[PDB]
Amino acid sequence: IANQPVVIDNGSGVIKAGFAGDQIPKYCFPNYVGRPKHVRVMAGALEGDIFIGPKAEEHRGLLSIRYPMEHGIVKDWNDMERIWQYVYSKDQLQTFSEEHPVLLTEAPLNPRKNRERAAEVFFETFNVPALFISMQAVLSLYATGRTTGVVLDSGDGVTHAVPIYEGFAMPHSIMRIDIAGRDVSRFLRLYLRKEGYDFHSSSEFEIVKAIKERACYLSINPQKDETLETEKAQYYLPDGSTIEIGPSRFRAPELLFRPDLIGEESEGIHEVLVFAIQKSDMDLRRTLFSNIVLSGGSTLFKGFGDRLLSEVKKLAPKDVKIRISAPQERLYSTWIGGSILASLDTFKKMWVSKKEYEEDGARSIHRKTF
Amino acid sequence: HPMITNVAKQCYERGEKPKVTDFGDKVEDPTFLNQLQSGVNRWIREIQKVTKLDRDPASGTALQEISFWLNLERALYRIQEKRESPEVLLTLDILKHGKRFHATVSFDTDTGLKQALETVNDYNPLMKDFPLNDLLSATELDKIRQALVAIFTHLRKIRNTKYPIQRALRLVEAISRDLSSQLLKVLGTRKLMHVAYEEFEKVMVACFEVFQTW
Amino acid sequence: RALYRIQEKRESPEVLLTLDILKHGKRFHATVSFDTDTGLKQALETVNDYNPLMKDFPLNDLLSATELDKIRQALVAIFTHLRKIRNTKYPIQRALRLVEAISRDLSSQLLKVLGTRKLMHVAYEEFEKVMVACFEVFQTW
Ligand SMILES: Nc1ncnc2c1ncn2[C@@H]1O[C@H](COP(=O)(O)OP(=O)(O)O)[C@@H](O)[C@H]1O
Ligand SMILES: [Mg+2]
Repeated sequence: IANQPVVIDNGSGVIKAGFAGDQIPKYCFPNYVGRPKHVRVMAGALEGDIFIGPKAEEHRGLLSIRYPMEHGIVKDWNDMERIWQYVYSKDQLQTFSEEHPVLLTEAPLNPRKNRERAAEVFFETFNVPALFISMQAVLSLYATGRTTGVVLDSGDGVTHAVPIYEGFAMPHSIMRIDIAGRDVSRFLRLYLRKEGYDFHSSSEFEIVKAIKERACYLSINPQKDETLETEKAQYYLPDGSTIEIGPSRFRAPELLFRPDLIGEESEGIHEVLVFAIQKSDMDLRRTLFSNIVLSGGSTLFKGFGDRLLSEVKKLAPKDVKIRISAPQERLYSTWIGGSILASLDTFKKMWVSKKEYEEDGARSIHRKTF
Repeated sequence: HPMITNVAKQCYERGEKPKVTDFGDKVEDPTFLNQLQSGVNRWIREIQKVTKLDRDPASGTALQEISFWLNLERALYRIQEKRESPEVLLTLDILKHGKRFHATVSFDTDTGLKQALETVNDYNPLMKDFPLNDLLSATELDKIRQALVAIFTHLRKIRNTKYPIQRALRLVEAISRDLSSQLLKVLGTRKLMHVAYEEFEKVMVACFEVFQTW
Repeated sequence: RALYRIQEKRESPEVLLTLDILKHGKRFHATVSFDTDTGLKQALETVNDYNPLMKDFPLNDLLSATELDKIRQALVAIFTHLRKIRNTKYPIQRALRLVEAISRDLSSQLLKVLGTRKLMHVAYEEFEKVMVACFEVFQTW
């Protein structure tokens, strides 16, 4: 027995937290730690060397930004502990961690040590009554309400196509690549450098991320738009200066469909989806093609749906209906799924209890997650 | 919860029943709902402290067992009354409003109050008219035999009462212990030394008639 | 609690109006000193950081224990609660001094219970039972 479970979808880009049963995640904030890089000289300056959440965004020019997660894998565990502490602070969730079961999310095919260390942190440092490390794609499909389909979740750190049959994620058909929104923004930074506009600072990488979110689109025909004269839309920087983007506007999100633009010999996002579908059973391929669900932030590019549909039709067999679903709540689909799962009474039978972790350890999460 | 108590006081002063809407935006406050749910968890713990009670049938006399079961029924009905009170129902309704269904479903089922009430009511026919008061008050061998026959005539009603066979057997052992104590006390007062042998034969005839009835 | 009371007083309209009036008169000495030299922010941070360890300490169970098994269980609870120090930023030397103090309380409680036991008066087997219970308490420690 414990309080209402707390859902924490910890992405590489932004963490989304709330209590189970809420319609949307009420507590969303970027997943980075900001530390001041300048010299504090006077009394009355900003307090604390660690800035997380909207306090980091308000003073963004003052801070060096560090991302703990990279490609869905926690690289700095002290920063991850700080961020999860902030999730429980008086600014977010206003509650003690010793009272609420947690439903953490983890991207598929992650390292085992990542899940083990996450459970160790959540059971030792935060002393949670219970824990359940879920997978993002199956939760997104639960949020959509369907039971069978393919979830092509493309987040900040990792993109992956996961087919689910009657609620069970087929584990031998999961396709994953590490090219995601952060890679697209790094590519955009490189192209802006090739256009004369140079950004170095970790705080200016957030300006590059904003440029990606604001003025970038996917052209239906890359070669046709490539040869034509560009329009050079102008973007207003935070300081008031302007920059003319031009060809970098559409070649930056092209990285999702062509990783070879950065020398990676990995599949494209359309190839990820189609190979996940074609690696599954021959009986399920028709219903998997007829049920494709987009998710994550990187699926919000202008013209993403039409471009992916064209690519999948190019790769898919003929006489097979293709229906890519792009719900409005793509950013919070996986969190809404975690909230739906945690509301059920069956979730009581799913979590690893605190005593179970105390007596077993990593094996408890290893059997219970799978 | 103090806030629920204050709102109940306010709505009773107006001569109206309480409602979820009387709290307004406080129903959407996550901290308030978390406090209510923690209180409901505490209530579940306290109710489980009572509904999980049991007593070893070997230890203590049969009167102790019957008193324990009757008091268990008396406390379970009191808890059932307290669960239906306006304050508890209002707390549950508020928690249901915020989609905190875990607390409400647990309070319905996890308490075990329904199972405990069903079992204690199933035990009711045996404890309702258990006639050991006559035996414990009996001071003559004829009255002891009559009380024993009544005790077993009442134990005849165990067919339509759920009871463990081993527990009923230990209860019969307790009845035997009480019979032994009563016979010892009665025969102690007879002062066998100050009376003749024919009355001794009568007394032992009555005692062994009681034993054959047993 | 006292620091929370002081903070609540600081946010009251009277204090804010006084500081605003002093700012409008360019009397920045008092306002800057009030903002910085109080130490209220650092004290609030420290006590709030320490609160999880101090919140609901089970020391009373050790102080109210009158039997050796109860003392052992209270010690288990006390050390399980002291394991919460990781979440805080409590000084470790201060934690060791707190452990010293908990040892002092354990010694006092054991002395009280053994004084009620009257060890030398009772038979030897009862003495051995009390001794093995006490040494189980020490092994638990
Ligand atoms: N409207 C948008 N257009 C393009 N990219 C976006 C948009 N909104 C968010 N993003 C990108 O999506 C990423 C966040 O996606 P999200 O689903 O939060 O990932 P995660 O699963 O790691 O939480 C960010 O890196 C951001 O660059
Ligand atoms: Mg995600």
